[PDB]
Amino acid sequence: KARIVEYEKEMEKMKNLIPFDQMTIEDLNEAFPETKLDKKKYPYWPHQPIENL
Amino acid sequence: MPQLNTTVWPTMITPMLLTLFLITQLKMLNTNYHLPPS
Amino acid sequence: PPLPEYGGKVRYGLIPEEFFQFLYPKTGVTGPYVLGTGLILYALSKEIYVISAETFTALSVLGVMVYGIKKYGPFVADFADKLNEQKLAQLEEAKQASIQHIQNA
Amino acid sequence: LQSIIKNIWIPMKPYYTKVYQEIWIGMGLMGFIVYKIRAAD
Amino acid sequence: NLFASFIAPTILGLPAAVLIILFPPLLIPTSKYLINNRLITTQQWLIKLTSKQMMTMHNTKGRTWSLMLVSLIIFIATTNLLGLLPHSFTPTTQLSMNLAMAIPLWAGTVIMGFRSKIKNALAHFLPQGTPTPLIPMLVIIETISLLIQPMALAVRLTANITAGHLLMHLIGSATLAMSTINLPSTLIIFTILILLTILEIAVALIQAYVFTLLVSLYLHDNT
Amino acid sequence: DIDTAAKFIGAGAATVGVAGSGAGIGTVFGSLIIGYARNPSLKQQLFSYAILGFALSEAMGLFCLMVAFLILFAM
Amino acid sequence: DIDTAAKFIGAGAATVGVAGSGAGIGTVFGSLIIGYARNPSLKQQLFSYAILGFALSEAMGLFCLMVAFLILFAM
Amino acid sequence: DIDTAAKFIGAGAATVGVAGSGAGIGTVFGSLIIGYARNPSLKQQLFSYAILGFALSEAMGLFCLMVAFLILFAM
Amino acid sequence: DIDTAAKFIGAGAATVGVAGSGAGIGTVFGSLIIGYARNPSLKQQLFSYAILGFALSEAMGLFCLMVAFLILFAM
Amino acid sequence: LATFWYYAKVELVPPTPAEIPRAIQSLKKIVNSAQTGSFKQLTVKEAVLNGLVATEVLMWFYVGEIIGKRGIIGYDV
Amino acid sequence: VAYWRQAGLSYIRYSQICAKAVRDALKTEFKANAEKTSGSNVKIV
Amino acid sequence: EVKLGELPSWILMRDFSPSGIFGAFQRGYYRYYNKYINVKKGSISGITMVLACYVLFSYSFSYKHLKHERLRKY
Ligand SMILES: COc1nc2ccc(Br)cc2cc1[C@@H](c1ccccc1)[C@@](O)(CCN(C)C)c1cccc2ccccc12
Repeated sequence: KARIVEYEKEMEKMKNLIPFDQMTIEDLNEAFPETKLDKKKYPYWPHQPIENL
Repeated sequence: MPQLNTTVWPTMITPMLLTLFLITQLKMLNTNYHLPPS
Repeated sequence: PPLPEYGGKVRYGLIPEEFFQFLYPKTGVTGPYVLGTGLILYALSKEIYVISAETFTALSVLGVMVYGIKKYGPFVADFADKLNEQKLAQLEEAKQASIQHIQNA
Repeated sequence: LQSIIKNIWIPMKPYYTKVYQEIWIGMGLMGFIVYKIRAAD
Repeated sequence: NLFASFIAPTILGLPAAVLIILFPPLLIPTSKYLINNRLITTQQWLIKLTSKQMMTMHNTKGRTWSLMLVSLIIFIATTNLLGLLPHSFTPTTQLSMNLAMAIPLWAGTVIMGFRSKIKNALAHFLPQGTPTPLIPMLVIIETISLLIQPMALAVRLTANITAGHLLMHLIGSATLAMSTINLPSTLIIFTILILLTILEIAVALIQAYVFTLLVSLYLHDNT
Repeated sequence: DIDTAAKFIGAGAATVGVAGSGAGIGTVFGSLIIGYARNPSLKQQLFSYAILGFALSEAMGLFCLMVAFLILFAM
Repeated sequence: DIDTAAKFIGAGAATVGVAGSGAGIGTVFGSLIIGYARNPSLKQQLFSYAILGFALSEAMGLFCLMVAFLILFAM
Repeated sequence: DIDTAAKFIGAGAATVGVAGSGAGIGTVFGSLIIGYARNPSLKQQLFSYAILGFALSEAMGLFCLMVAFLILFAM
Repeated sequence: DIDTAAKFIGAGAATVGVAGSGAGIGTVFGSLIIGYARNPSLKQQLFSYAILGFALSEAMGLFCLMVAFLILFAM
Repeated sequence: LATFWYYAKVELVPPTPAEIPRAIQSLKKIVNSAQTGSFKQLTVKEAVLNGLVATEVLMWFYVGEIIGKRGIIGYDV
Repeated sequence: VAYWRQAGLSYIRYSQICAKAVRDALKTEFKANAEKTSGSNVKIV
Repeated sequence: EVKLGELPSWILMRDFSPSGIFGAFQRGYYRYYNKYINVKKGSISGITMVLACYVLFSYSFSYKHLKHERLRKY
């Protein structure tokens, strides 16, 4: 039940994400932690493998 | 050849360095490519 | 905040429409136009804009520019959109999937 | 004169110190050339 | 009178050559948003396609210059393209500016090949499968050419934008002379000026890509 | 004046070096025609070599126009 | 007299640089024969590269007639 | 008087040896295009030879440009 | 003087022979790309033919630079 | 074509004599603005507009200047 | 890389049409005999 | 702001500081950028109007040279 009241609270977050047209790259990171660049592994621009780019 | 008139060289060197190294790069550090999601 | 959807409606890519409407009332439709021909013919008569070799290098780089815009404009016009309605869809898609991975869970 | 640190040097900090360190060693070579060229003129 | 478009421009006694060198970055707006306008959508795409070109061939230490060698092809390709406008003073026709973009990026490239990894940089002067008995001659080439690479860059770009503007300005003066003479000839000298302007547009970009590729290839041979 | 007359001979002789780069652009844009009829799927990567070969050969011709104009005008 | 004479020695010696554009146009239209005999389906894609390689030869051929002009007329 | 006039002709002739490098760099990058289209899986190793060839042909042309100046400026 | 004058056009035109070794090093290192794109398993034997062709073509370049530095300083 | 001619037939035509009275009426309007200072009443919005239309009509004097000499670029002699 | 290879075909499909073309140009004295000595009968499940 | 004022005092009313006129450009830039560039479906005329105001500046300082090439004298 704990692991469910969490998810339903988690899911409503991604159910109410700002329309992407108003979204900032600093907002896309708190929503999808998958997209935040690894400023620690790659300190210099473009902060990611050029192949991945 | 007016390129050889060395009296106006420091007028071309310093505003270049202030652009190639500080103003153009600063505008590149603002161009970021976020990783794609799942 | 959301961006608007259109710019300033500029005519001939050089003079914005805020100018023609600004002079339309007192001088009419052909008001600003005859000012143009009135200034150009004055400029190159009193040798303000002196015809030089650069005159024919101006028309060329203005001819190639006005032809590259008319021939490759619409292609870049939408290509800049398809890069968005792809990046937009690529998000909304994963966004919904990211629910399945939490709805099934 | 703030945000000249934050907007103008905080971003360029990892580059102006570590990555472009040898650039400046070359930029000193260049300044020696420019003055010398202007010295013999 | 002929090299007039290359003398340092001054208006009202003010050295206007600074408001011209600092302008290219004004045509590259930026935004923190996720879905912006057509300009920054096309530009952020070009910077993506460009950086994936110059930088993919590098190792991890060479990719720390991925801000320099991209913010350099963007500054030379925008200074040249802003030179094709009428009467414009393009500061890439200046041996001063070009020598200031060439020497640091070069010196800062061989220094890191001499301040570190030097024992490996000592092996580019002697190619791999080289027999010995004529080495005391090859040492001259790989050094004297190294000592003249920084002047190859700044002059390959100066003499290509200068001569490109001089030609367009002469062929332009031709059409002006044959204007008051047989006119169906003016239209054939003019259409040569149009094919020449389409060439000077391409060489405006090519001379930016080659400059920032030869600085890249020097870097790749020192990291 | 023999000094100002000798400028026109050197300047006119210096610009002969443009014959070289005028012959190396035909090799590059001739090799592109050959190399593109053998692997027409590489059309974009070959043309990205015809460009580097164009600018690096043509550059050697302008080094002769440099001395053609360093002599003729700037002594 | 010598100043106006040293120009024909400098002008004529400057229109030699278009020799390189006579060999660059050979190698271009010489590879269109080799590249077309290999892939005769690309007859219209190759021919558009030959016209490109031919036009870029006049480009380096004009850089010479410029210095052949300046020496001759606009000394 | 003529000792300086000869330094404008001797320097205009020395600088035409660069034409040998406008045609060399074309042959090097006219072979990186042909050779690539045949074995496009060796792009990393062909380019590493086109650079060695571009540097060694240019190194001969720039010897001419150095004797052009070492005559025009040193002695 | 007319000796110190002509010894600059001589030593200034003798050094056009380097235009040969410019396009001889461009072909050797140009065909090495085509010889390697075909039989890459001979990379050690091919590159030993390129260095032989680079040292024998450039040696003809030095024989010209040797003469220009002979009719200048030697005698 | 005909569109430029369709608009010309109204304002690119010689005036009527009946408009001369009201024309000098406005002439007396702006001169009384010069007597007491009603030019101080003008905000910049239409202030420049009256200036441009003044440069507008001024160019008519110059296009008429070039037709009085049958030459475009300066004086032929 | 020929045009058909760019068009998706394979050399087997290239050879099936070139060989069909030769038989289609054979004379009636041989066309009947040559078609049955090379006709196809196999079928895919 | 002007386009609705009428007084000569406005010229002296303004903040003529090194930081003053900069804020009149930075606000004059964002008023242009937001109008023609920073809109979805914007057109090229947001740029071909900057270059047109960059030629008039590139011609203004280059008039001291072109005046020596008039084909008349009056
Ligand atoms: C038609 O020929 C061309 N084709 C081109 C193709 C591409 C390009 Br980009 C430039 C081209 C330019 C030209 C000619 C041209 C014609 C008119 C004006 C300017 C240039 C040309 O330059 C020939 C160039 N060769 C010979 C070095 C020329 C120059 C001068 C005198 C000429 C006299 C007679 C004939 C041709 C003459």
